[PDB]
Amino acid sequence: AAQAALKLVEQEQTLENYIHAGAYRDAIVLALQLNHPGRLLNLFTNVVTTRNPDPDSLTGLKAVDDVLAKLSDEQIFQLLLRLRDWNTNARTAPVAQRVLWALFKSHPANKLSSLSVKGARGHKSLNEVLDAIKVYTERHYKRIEELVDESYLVEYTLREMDAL
Amino acid sequence: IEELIKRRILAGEFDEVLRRRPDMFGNPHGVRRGLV
Amino acid sequence: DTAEKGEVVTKAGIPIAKQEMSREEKLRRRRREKERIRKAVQSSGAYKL
Amino acid sequence: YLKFEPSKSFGVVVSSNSNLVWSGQAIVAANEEVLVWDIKKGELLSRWRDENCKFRVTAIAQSRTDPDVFAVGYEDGSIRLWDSKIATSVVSFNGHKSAITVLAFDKTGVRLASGSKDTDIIVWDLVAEVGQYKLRGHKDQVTGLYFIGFLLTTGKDSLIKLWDLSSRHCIETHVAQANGECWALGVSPDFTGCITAGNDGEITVWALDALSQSVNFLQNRGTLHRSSKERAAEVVFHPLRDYFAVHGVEKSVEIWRIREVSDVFVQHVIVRTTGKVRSVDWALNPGVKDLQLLVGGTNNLLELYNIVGKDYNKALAVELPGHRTDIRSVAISSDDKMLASAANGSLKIWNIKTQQCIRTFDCGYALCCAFLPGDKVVIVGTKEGELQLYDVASASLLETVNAHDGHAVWALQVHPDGRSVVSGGADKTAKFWDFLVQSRILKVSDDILSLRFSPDARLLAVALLDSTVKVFFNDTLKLYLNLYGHKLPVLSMDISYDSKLIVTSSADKNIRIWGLDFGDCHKALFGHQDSILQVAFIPHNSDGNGHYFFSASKDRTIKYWDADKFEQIQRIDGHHGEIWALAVSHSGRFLVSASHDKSIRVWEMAGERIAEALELGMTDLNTIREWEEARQINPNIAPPQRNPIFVALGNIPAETYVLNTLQKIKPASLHDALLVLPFSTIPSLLTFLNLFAQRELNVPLTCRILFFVLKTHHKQIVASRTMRATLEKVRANLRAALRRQKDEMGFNIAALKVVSMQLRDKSVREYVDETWEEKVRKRAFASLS
RNA sequence: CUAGUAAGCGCAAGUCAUCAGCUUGCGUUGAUUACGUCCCUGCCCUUUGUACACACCGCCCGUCGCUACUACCGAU
RNA sequence: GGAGUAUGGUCGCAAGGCUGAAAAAUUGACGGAAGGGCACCACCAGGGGUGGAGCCUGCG
Repeated sequence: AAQAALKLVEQEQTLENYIHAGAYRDAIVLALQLNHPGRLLNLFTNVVTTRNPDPDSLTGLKAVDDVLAKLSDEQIFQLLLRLRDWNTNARTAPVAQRVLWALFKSHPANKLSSLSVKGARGHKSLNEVLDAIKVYTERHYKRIEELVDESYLVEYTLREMDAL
Repeated sequence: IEELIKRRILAGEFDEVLRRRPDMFGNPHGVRRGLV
Repeated sequence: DTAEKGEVVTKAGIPIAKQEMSREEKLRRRRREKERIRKAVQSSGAYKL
Repeated sequence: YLKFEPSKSFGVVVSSNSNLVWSGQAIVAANEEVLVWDIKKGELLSRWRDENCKFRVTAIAQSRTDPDVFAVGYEDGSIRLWDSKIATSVVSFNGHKSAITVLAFDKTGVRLASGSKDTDIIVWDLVAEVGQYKLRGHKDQVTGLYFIGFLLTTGKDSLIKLWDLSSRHCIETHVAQANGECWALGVSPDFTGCITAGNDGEITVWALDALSQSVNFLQNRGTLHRSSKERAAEVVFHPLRDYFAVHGVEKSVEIWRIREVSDVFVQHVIVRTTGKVRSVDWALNPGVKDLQLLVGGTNNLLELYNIVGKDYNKALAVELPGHRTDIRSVAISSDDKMLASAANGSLKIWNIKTQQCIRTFDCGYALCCAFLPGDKVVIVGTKEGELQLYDVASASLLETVNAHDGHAVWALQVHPDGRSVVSGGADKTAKFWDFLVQSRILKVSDDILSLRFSPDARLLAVALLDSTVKVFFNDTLKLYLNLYGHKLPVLSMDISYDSKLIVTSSADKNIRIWGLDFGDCHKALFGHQDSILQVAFIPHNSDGNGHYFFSASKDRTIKYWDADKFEQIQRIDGHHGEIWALAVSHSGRFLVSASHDKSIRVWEMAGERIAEALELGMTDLNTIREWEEARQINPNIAPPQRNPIFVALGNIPAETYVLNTLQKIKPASLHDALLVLPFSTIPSLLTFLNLFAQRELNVPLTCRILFFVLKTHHKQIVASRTMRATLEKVRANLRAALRRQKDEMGFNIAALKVVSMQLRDKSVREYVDETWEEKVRKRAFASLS
């Protein structure tokens, strides 16, 4: 337990240094290793908001894209737990949307079906957490959909100012 | 009379009407009406 | 009621670990929870010496 | 109603806090004040005594590159910068909460670190005189601080911490002890190594070098162990040679040398000291090949040892200007010019105007002391039941009798006529000794705690372990009467000069005023938070005040009372360890106070808000695009020179500013403030929404407020012209953003449909049988009606 | 003091307490002026619960107390 | 005679003074900022008394 704690505080502070640096990639990977989703979410928010995205990168950082492509199944699953929470919130939803979007774009659905973790028991099992993800995504899809159906007005008005 | 008031407000009791719920009679346990 | 072990949920419903938590936020959330709660014969030698 | 003032304060060298300093002068800390002595002659050079602050100080530091200007950190958490050229605090800093523990001075002396028991660390510019900033790590209190810029520190959680100065946060951490606590910190002055002393006596040794990647500067190059398995207090390096000293609070310090790590460092010597050392300090002297170790010992002492380099010797010492273990009794002279001072192990008498010790004797223990009229000779009753007789002139012991066997003689009272003394012990007998011989003894029920004569030598009174008092007649030893009611044993007594009143002080945190005719308690009085030690009238009513008196009590308090009005007339602060003894002048002009402090003292609009924010952000965007034009023209130095409020908010972008200061407000008020905005304000808001969509964020909010603006002014927009390009920008940006969002989440729901059905197909069924009916969520929905 | 209201005008009764140096009734004529807003003054209430769909919101802040633990200091 | 009910008188206890007038707290004590609801003891439009002189119940 002693040597484990030495390692823990070492990696904890080096994580902190990564956050100070904005060392986003390694910051995320050790953030996953240290399982703390507040800071993890903050990092996700920044990396979907870099203000200078790679036009090819799914998240605006190909390094993040690579490590999520290199994720293991259990990491994926605990991530999904954090994802279902962030989808439940609707301020966090777009950031919650972008990552799974890349995450779906990364790994094949055969693997996604064949996810088998020991921590799948009761409510926190696979069908259920994905189900909740399904419903909340449906809610947001509805929201942005009708929002676009509203937004057409600016084109109408622009066409009017064209008419004058 | 100021003495009596002092005694009661320290040893807090009043003879107030309270807000008795309208549904003690039918909901004698007063369940919440939502999820269970 | 469905929270993780080392972590607690927010009123917003956001997962935060108590370890990743800061002390300041710890104090303030203690204050918020409490706010809601409130809303609900010896020796003479020892003696002289 | 003459109030009393602390006129003198002395009898003391270094208190039990740390931070000795050397300059051939020794800079130590008294209780409140900080005083400097010479070590060759025991005369104190001066004192640094601040009339404003009365907190004890525990942190003392010398400015490098500039002596004669010195920083001190008190118990409250204040900082005072003094001079030695003139005994003046030049500045004070009041930034912490409690008990400044560690101090630090810059290499140039322009910068000062203050670490406290209140666990926060505050740095101080020393020419701007400001709390510069405040480094916030350290789950518990700091035990060490050092400057490199850079900062290294250790905290009681065994946590070592490297901060930057320019970038205010830490970069390195390690633990010294996994389960233990780092107590002391030692730095190579050439910045090569650091040693952490932790509570097992474990001295972990570390090598040090002088950001996106793995930064590593410190290395635990090992650990060592001293002989003493105590909590190490401090580790002090040689400023010049290759030596250092480890100690806890003990009668020993282990001096080790510098050449694996145990090979690198071996113990040079181990100095046994006469007392438990509080703090060590270095001294080098000009012209010697030796090591001047200046230790300040907890038992109120200074010691100087010489260490040879390739044995210790007790070279110099300071003990005479104060007692050593704990002061217990006092007897000030009948002429009130000198006083006897009785401590465990020692008796020193002192002249009051010099406030300086004249004579010294060794005792074993001192319970109680009293000179004899004429002040030629003095008497001490002592813990072993015994009684010792000295004189002040030849400075010798005259006599010694075994008053009691081992029954500590608690009380001693010279007769008012001055031909006898009486002695009360931890036995059941109060004996009477006419000078001497034993005139007469007194058998009672319990062990006697205190007693006194009557000033007219006509009565006496005793105060027993049974929480009671037995007043007896002086001539024959008959019961005058008895006193009760004190729940805990009465600790002291005092009666009036005309023998008309008594104050009786007990450990039940109160006193009683008795009338001495039938002994009616004129007033019981709780007036002290703790156990009142002693009480004292003034003898002389010549001033017209003889029924005034004094109470010394365990909460470090003295209190001045009048019996006749039964009222508190004064409160006397000034000591900080618990007071033990006190005495009043025969004339009553002043009084002396002896404490466990080991001192004796002598006492004589909403939308408008977003409108201005919009305006500010427009200015921000203007100077930013202009700075862009500048840096595009040439990569010369070009400051964007944003607003002080932006740079106070940490160089946040204008879009972040306006979105935050909009998102703060509630929805209904948002609707109305957005309504109340005027039309000049409109297109700048449009540009902000354009920026929002281009760097998309809170896109439902943005669309929402957009549509509100358009509908509430659908005519004026199609009246204007300059909207047109801006509206095309927002059209393209918003349409693309919405498309991006929707397409992504639609991909999401699509793939989720896929994986859910595939999961169902994984989980269909395995066995095939006749019972297929094994082939669903449900919810509750209580409804009251 | 904001609608048969301010006010005007008389007529009567004289009710077990009060009230003829007046009380209380009944009728008569009957307007202006805001009828909104929390800006000033305040007062109350939110920041917990007490119901779920859509919808939205998204962890208020301060100084201390009490509690468990940790270690420190100094007497007996 | 029994059962109740009252009523008064009797009797025993209560009826022996370390004493001499002037807390509870894992739940508590106290703020502060924002936001709402209100009010001729708030804002705003006005109106109308008393307060000037004489008469006098009342109150001090």
